[PDB]
Amino acid sequence: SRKPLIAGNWKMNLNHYEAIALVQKIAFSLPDKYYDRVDVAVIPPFTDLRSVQTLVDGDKLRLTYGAQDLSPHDSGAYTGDVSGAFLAKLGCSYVVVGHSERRTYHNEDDALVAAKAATALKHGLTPIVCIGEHLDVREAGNHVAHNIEQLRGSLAGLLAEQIGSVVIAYEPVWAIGTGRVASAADAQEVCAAIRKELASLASPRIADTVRVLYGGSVNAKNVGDIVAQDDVDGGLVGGASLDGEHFATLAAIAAG
Amino acid sequence: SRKPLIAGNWKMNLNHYEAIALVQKIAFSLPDKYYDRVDVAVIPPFTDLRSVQTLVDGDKLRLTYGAQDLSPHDSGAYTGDVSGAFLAKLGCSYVVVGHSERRTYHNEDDALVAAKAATALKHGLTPIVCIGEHLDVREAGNHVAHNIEQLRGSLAGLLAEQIGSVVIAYEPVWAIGTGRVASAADAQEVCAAIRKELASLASPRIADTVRVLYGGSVNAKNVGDIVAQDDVDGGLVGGASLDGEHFATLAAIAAGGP
Repeated sequence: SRKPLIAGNWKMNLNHYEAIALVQKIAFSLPDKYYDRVDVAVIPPFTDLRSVQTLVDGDKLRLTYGAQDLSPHDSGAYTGDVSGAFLAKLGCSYVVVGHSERRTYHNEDDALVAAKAATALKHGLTPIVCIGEHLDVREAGNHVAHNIEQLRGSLAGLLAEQIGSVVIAYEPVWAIGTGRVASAADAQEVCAAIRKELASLASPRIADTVRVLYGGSVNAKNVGDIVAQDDVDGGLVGGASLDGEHFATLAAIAAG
Repeated sequence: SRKPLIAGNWKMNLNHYEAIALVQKIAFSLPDKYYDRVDVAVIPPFTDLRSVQTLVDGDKLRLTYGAQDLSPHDSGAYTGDVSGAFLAKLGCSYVVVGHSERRTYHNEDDALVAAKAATALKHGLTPIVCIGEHLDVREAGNHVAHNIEQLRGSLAGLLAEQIGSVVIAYEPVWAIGTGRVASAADAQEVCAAIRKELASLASPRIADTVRVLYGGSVNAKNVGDIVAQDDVDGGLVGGASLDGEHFATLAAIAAGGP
């Protein structure tokens, strides 16, 4: 069995003392008993990471955290870019790679996503590799094949044991920030296809350990149906992750 | 006149522990008397900013600091991107916009740089607006005009008074990794032309207040000649900024003359 994961992508929101207040809202809204049954992570902007690290470590919180991007390179002359080495030193558990907003606004293709995933693993981070098709692909009925091709491209170059160290997030683009959640059956169809492909790229044993998350308009009324699906292992939550009580509620539901 | 500015671009180097060590080494190494004659800033990775803030504020340091980029937007659904609002709350004084590495690796055009400069000013940050021509342009001898057009494009949308609140940095990209060397006279030629353009885009009075930095190779052996030039007001320093003693020496030279 796979332990569920609820990860909050804050996107470009919250300064460093707003970050501390949000983490404290989560940590005091969520009963300790739930952490044995669900992993819970916050994913703040880079500039909030020191503040969140020192709170989480200093108060021995059971919440974990991660970052929203990293460079494919370890160091050097890349003004503006953040290294996985810096994230690892700050105690990050996760890093998001290939979020649709980066693919779209920042010219990130599958090959760059794959390079970022490999660099994340080099630094002991768990990359959350995001894939998801556009509305027209969905309308053409070609969603499964498109996602499989994007998965293959975004994991290119990773060996089987490296695949075993990633998380996948299925982000239908039509569902991101739009209030249009995938039906639980829609989510299950793609996530089951993802795991089947992972079994080819790695092995059946390894694929059965990989957590595959849903993202796209997750809230308290839909999260239960979605995470109950056989091949869905949690959520990469956008807007709802900015409210500590709402986010804690999502985690409690996913814990079951 | 214009007070010299030595700004250290750390680029993608140094974790938060190394950041603290470096700031403390700079503070230890640079005698206090120098700050009256040169402004000194460090420009760390995003993830080091809080650490640097707490040292600068807690030790009452006279050095200032900034970031290496920012989003054109204030907030929202821009996974991975950093807001000028966050930088301001961290006490940043500066933010670099349009660095040649972002123009090359991240496709940043003059119009995007101009939008980033405007957003920096909206959040009370001083943008360091970077421009600079590549080898083919330098070889053609058209380099001054190319720089002036890039400057005009990278400041588009800013009013004359706003141009008084920016810093410009000239990067001789043609001399960065090509085997070519840019002289202090080469820096002066472009920086003088930059100031003349700022006078047209703003006014002569405003242009005379704007700090124009040299952003090519800056080290202890060449910094004095560079800052000695009439229209060069300091440096946006690369690798030497990672060594606290060397960086302190650069600042001391820029302060003390000739």
